[PDB]
Amino acid sequence: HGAMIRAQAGLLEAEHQAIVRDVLAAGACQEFITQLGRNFQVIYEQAN
Amino acid sequence: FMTDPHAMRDMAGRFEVHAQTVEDEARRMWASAQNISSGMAEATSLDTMAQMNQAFRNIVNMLHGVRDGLVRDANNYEQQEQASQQILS
Repeated sequence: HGAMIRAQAGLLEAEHQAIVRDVLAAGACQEFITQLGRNFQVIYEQAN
Repeated sequence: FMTDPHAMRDMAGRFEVHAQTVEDEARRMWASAQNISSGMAEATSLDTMAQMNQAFRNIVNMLHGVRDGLVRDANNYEQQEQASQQILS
């Protein structure tokens, strides 16, 4: 269950990376990426 | 491509999919945080959950926002393409 939560967080980060690919593909928008990052990082942090 | 409306809408579709994917992941994580099938509150803390709920909601809004903007851009490119051909009747 602490295992489920780590697995989910791993999956969340794959999704985050998937999103970055699309953003790049959709070429001062480096802030979108940074803010996006922050929020995922917050989620990732709290779940380790 | 920021010139190709059919492509922007497609891109919008993708971000919509991303938004759905995050909402479903947030909902699974909620459940896991709560941690239920007697299990008392040894599970995930009240303040961390709030941070998470907020981070998830931000991500979903941003994703919705990119979708909306692409859709509006397409609409805008068509309206102007159409207005252009008219002026040249």
